[PDB]
Amino acid sequence: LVPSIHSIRSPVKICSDGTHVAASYETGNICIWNLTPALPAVLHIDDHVNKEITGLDFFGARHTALIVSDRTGKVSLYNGYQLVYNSKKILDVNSSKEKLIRSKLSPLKISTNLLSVLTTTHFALILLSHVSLMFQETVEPSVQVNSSISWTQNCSRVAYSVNNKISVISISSSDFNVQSASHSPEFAESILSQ
Repeated sequence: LVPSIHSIRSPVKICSDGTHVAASYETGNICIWNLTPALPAVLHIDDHVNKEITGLDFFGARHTALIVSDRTGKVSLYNGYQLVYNSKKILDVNSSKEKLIRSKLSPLKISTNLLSVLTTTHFALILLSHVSLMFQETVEPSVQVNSSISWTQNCSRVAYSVNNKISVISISSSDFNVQSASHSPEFAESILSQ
């Protein structure tokens, strides 16, 4: 993934269908390759360039739509119109001492659209599948970066560990209802990372 081709000078920074490859350029750019000749480029994205890139991942079967997370753009809506991905901002949460740490494709009947926003002042999750909020818990405002968040493959619970602290909230997949939550005790050492 790069025959008159050359390696990409940009350093490396969730297509469930397995038909494309996404490369995260270190300059806030994203490259798409059609997935021993290299895979030809399919698209280039520079919206996240000159800005923080919290995370990104393909929208499952909706390969045309691309989910991209930024500490400034925050909630958006991207659709693939060889479909060019055009995105319109939905809501920005860069202010009020809130910054998006990371976000990618959710766990994978209810469509997978519950997206979590890891904000330092208060973490939350908006359950888009009108669009509502899955939950909102006031996180420690010290950050406002040993923070990470993931969702179980069963889509029944999602954990999040920040510094020497952790908390797991269990939410139903098909019903899209938060079953319960529990904040784990503070660890003796900072959590570097399932």
